[PDB]
Amino acid sequence: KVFGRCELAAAMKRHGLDNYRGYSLGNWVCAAKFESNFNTQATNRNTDGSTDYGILQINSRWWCNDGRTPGSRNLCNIPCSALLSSDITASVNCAKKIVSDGNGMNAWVAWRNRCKGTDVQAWIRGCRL
Ligand SMILES: [Cl-]
Ligand SMILES: [Cl-]
Ligand SMILES: [Cl-]
Ligand SMILES: [Cl-]
Ligand code: NA
Ligand code: NA
Repeated sequence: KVFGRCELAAAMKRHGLDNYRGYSLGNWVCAAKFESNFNTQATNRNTDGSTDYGILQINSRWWCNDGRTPGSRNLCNIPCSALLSSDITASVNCAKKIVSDGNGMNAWVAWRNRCKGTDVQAWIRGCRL
């Protein structure tokens, strides 16, 4: 599914991401835009052989099992394919574990390079939430 901007913000809000660990909703919308262009079916291979899945590009090196990332972990305890669903629950619940792992949203390179230090509230401007 390709979400609209405000549609995704509302879904993320209902799943408890607004100010989760102190990250306002616009941070999560901005990260999703630059990680996946709001497309739940986004996949992207990494140089080390791991793959990133779904709207928040969660990587199989640590967080999910795809059966083809040798020597990896599965700390969200889910198949990576679950992260491609039009239902974002699994992506959001796994993201809550990632953002709590000590580095906050710096775990998402695109967030650090494209969202951090910008006016992220613009990403939710106009939305009925
Ligand atoms: Cl947009
Ligand atoms: Cl914030
Ligand atoms: Cl959903
Ligand atoms: Cl933090
Ligand atoms: Na915001
Ligand atoms: Na894995």
